[PDB]
Amino acid sequence: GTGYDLSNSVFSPDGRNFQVEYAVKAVENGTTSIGIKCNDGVVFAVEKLITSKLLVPQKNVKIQVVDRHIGCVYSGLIPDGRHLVNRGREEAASFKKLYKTPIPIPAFADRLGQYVQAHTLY
Amino acid sequence: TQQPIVTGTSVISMKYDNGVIIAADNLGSYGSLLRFNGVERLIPVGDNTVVGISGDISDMQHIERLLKDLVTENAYDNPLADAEEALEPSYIFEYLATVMYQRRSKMNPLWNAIIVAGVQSNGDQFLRYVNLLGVTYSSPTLATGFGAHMANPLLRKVVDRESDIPKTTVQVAEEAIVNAMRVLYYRDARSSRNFSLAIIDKNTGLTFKKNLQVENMKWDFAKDIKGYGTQKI
Repeated sequence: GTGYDLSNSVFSPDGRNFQVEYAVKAVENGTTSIGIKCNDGVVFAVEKLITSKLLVPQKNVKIQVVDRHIGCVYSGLIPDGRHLVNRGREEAASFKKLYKTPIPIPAFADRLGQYVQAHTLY
Repeated sequence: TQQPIVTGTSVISMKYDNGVIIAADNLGSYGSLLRFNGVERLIPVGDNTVVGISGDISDMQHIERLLKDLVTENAYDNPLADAEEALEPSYIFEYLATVMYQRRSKMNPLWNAIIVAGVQSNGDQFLRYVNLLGVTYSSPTLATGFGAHMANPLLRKVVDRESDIPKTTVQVAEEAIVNAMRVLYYRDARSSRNFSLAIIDKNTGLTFKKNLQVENMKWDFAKDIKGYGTQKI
């Protein structure tokens, strides 16, 4: 039948999760942002559409830091992005508090990964 | 409710015309055993604040972690973290004060005595004390534990009231404080000869001096003293 795309955790007959795919549409509709890995670091950059002359220049920052060594940038629904960084920050604080050392990027990535994957289970 | 185990003794400080000075020896005592000697009890926060801590060391290390987090957290989504929106000494203090009082109110205190020294963004000197009871106060000079009885009287001979602040130079002040550290080494049985000193000047910034030592002590007259009354040799 149909209706497989109305509820979030449902598998369509071809094994897909339509809500996750519709989410992607929201991402593609967003501003473009990138990242470049260099020989000893990484660079992040993003496009900030100037809706009007009324936007105070340089003020509405989009890139966010996590702990003191991680940068995050995203495209799509900005509020969802912040929500994810907030979790990332708690995720990083928790890790440092227990292990003393600031959280490794691979570890941090999976923290974000498991959290997002979790939002496709219900 | 707990009981301190590894402890740090006195923390002395005072303010002068352009800033504030604060010092503390490098000892972590374990009862009467002078167990640890490389303990830094002066915690700098940014470059306008130094937090001196006495009392239970395990709790001090915990206050340390709290302070590092404050700095991290303040940076988040703050494009002015190193400018107009950086941590002021008064912010650091009010935070700690808040925690100390909440902890005593839950009958589980952070067994310490803290002195927050620093310079506010508008140049003002900041010197305030907070302890395990959550009690707080300010004075031109402030000392914890033993230094409250022996350091304060000396330091107060330099800056007796507010009006003496502008008349006190960094030299005079650092001298008073260095002498006080010697006196404490003379009469405090839980003190070390090594210590750290820090200056927070509205012009020269934060100067943190490590590995100082009490010097120029008087012990020679000890040879002339024998017996405890009638003994002659």
